[PDB]
Amino acid sequence: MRLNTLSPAEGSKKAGKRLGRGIGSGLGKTGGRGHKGQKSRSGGGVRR
Amino acid sequence: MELVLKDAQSALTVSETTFGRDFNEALVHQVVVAYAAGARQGTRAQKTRAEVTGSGKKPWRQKGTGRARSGSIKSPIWRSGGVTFAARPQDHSQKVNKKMYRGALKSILSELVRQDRLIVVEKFSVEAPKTKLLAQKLKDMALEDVLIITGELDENLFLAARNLHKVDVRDATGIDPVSLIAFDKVVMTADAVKQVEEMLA
Amino acid sequence: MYAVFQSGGKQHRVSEGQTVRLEKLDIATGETVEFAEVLMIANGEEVKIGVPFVDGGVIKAEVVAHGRGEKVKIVKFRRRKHYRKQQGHRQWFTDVKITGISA
Amino acid sequence: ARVKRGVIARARHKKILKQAKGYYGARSRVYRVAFQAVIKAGQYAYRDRRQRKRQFRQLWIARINAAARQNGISYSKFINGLKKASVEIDRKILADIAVFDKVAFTALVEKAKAALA
Amino acid sequence: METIAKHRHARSSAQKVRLVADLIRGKKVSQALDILTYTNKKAAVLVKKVLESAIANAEHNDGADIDDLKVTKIFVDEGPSMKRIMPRAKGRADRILKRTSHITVVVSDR
RNA sequence: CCCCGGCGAGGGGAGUGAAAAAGAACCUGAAACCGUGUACGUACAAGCAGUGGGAGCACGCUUAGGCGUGUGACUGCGUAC
Ligand SMILES: [Mg+2]
Ligand SMILES: [Mg+2]
Ligand SMILES: [Mg+2]
Ligand SMILES: [Mg+2]
Ligand SMILES: [Mg+2]
Ligand SMILES: [Mg+2]
Ligand SMILES: [Mg+2]
Ligand SMILES: [Mg+2]
Ligand SMILES: [Mg+2]
Ligand SMILES: [Mg+2]
Ligand SMILES: [Mg+2]
Repeated sequence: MRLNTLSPAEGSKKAGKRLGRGIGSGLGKTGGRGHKGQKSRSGGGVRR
Repeated sequence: MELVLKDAQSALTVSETTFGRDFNEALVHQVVVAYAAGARQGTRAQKTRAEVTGSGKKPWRQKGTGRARSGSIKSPIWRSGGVTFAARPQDHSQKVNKKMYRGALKSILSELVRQDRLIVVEKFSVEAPKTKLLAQKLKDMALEDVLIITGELDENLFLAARNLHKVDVRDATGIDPVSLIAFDKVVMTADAVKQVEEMLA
Repeated sequence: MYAVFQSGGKQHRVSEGQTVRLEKLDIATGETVEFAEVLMIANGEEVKIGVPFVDGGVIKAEVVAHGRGEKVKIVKFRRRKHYRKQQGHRQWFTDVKITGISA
Repeated sequence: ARVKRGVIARARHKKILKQAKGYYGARSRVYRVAFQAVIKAGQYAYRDRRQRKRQFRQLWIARINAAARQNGISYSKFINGLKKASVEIDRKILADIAVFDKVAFTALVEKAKAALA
Repeated sequence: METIAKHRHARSSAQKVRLVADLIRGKKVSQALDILTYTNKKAAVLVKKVLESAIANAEHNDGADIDDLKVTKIFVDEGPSMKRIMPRAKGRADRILKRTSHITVVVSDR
C-alpha cells in the first residue's frame, strides 16, 4: 500500500467528452452539434 | 485481536473491526485523492476579453478593407488578446462522507498491521529537545523513515523531530490518510492506539 | 533440375539449394518439412508434368527462419466527408531452404 | 497548467515531411502541401496493392499467349486443354516456364493438345 | 591549404553579386583579378577587394605564394535586410528592402 | 600585436577562455526561404506530379550473397485539400 499503487475502482472514472479534437476522436469539427440551425450555435437552443 | 508490543513483549487487544478488516482499495483511493485536493490552494486567474486592458474601439470598419472582420483588439484570436476561458480562483476541496473517511482509516490501519509496517510501543520520549538523541533512538530501533504517533504531544519529542526530514511526530487526533501511507513505518504508543480506537468507534 | 510445388495457396518454381519465402508454417526453426504435392519436375529435357500432382514427387526443405515482412501502411480517406483512418501491417513469412528434390 | 505545443507539433510535422522525401517542389518542403501528398500517396498505394495483382496476371497471360502460339495453339484452347488434362499449374509459373524453359513448355502444349484431341 | 576572406553585410543584393561570382569560380587568382578589373559592375569592386584580401591572408598567414593560388570556392549568401518605408500614391505605404549579402572567397593552391 | 582595406566597413592570423562553430548583429539556434559541392536524371516531350512495375547508373556492403541506399529512362493506373 503505497501512494503510487492505489487504483480507482474499475469503471468509476470515465473520461469526459472533448469536442473538436480531430477526426479520430469521433467528435471533431462539429462537437456533435449537427451542421447548422439554432441548436448548433453558441448559446443556441430554445427555452423550456 | 492482539498487537504485540516491541519492547514489553506483551500483547495489546484491539477491535477486530478496526485493525482486522479487508483492504478496500477503491475506498482508500477516493479518500487519498480527496485529501490531496484539499491541499490545493487554487489561487490563479487569467484575463478574459473583458479584463484585458484596451479599448472597445473596432480596429477597422466592417466591410471594404479586404481584411478579416474584427470587432475588438481584445479578442482571444489576437495576440495579446484575452483568454477564451480564463481561469478564476476556485476551490478544489471535495466532500468525504464521515463514514467513508473513517472507513478508509480502518482499511489503512488494518493494512499496515498486515504489512508489519505498524510498530506498537508502550512509550516513546526523549529527555531533552535535542535531535541528536532522537536520531540515536531511532537508529537503535532500526528506523529511518517513520511516522510517530503519541497520545499527548510532547514538546521535546516535537522539537527533536522538526529537523529530521524522514521523521515526523503527530498527535493521536492529528493522523491523516496520506501520512499513514507515505511513511515506511508507523510507530504508535499504547496510549495512541487506545485513543485511535475510540476515534474509529 | 527444378520443381513446382504448392504451399500457402501459391505455387513456386524452386531448385535444390534455393531459399524460398513462404507464408507462415507452424514448424519450428531447423525442422525439415515435406511437400508431397509436386505439380511438375523438370530435369534436363526430361520433364514430368503430373495429373493432379507428380506421382512420387516429394520436395524436402529446411525451415530457415520465421519473421515479419516490411511494414505497409493502409490509408483510407474519403475527401470532403470528414473520414480517414490509418493502419499498419506486417505479414508473417517462413523462409525455407530447398534441400532435395526427389523424383 | 499551460501547455506549449511547440515540441510535439514540430515532431508530427517532421513525421509527415519525412514521408514526403523525393516529392517535387513544395510537396517535400511545406507541411500543408506535403500532408496532402502523403495522404494521396497512401490512397494510391492501397489501390495499387489490388491493381498489382491484376497487372501481373495480365502480363503472365500475354506471355503464355505468345509462347502457346509459337507451338500452334491459342491461350484459350491451351488453358482449356490443361484443365481437361487436370493440370493445375498457375499462370505465374506457366509464364515463368515459357521464358526460361522452352522444352518444358512445349511438353505442356503436347499435354494440352492431347486432352483436346 | 585553404584560405578564406569574407565581406559580411555588403551593401548589395545576393542576386547581383552572384552574377560576378560565377565569372571567377575556379580561375587562377591572376586571371581572376583581370576579369574583375574589366567587369563594369559595382559587385565587381566588392568581390575584387575580398579576393585580393584572401590573397593577402594566404601569403601572410599561411606563407603561400601567389603563383599557385586558385579560386576554389566562392559563394554569396543573403545578409540581413534593412526595412524601409516608401510612401506611395493615395496615402498607401510600401516596405522597401535594402538587401545585403555575405561574400566569401576561398583560395587554395590545391 | 600583425596582415588586406579608404588612418574605412569587413575579414584573416595571434592572444584570452573549458568553449570564440560563446566576439558583443553574442545560450540553445528549428522551419519557411536562399546558396555552394557531389551522385543520378533531364533538350521528340503533353495534364493534381504520385502510385504499381522497372532498366540503367552511382555507392555501401557482404563478399561470387544475387542486400542496402540515392537517382528513376520507360510503362499501367491516377482531375489537390
Ligand atoms: Mg440541427
Ligand atoms: Mg459548418
Ligand atoms: Mg440544413
Ligand atoms: Mg493595451
Ligand atoms: Mg494576455
Ligand atoms: Mg466534518
Ligand atoms: Mg482479382
Ligand atoms: Mg577591424
Ligand atoms: Mg547563438
Ligand atoms: Mg530525349
Ligand atoms: Mg492516365
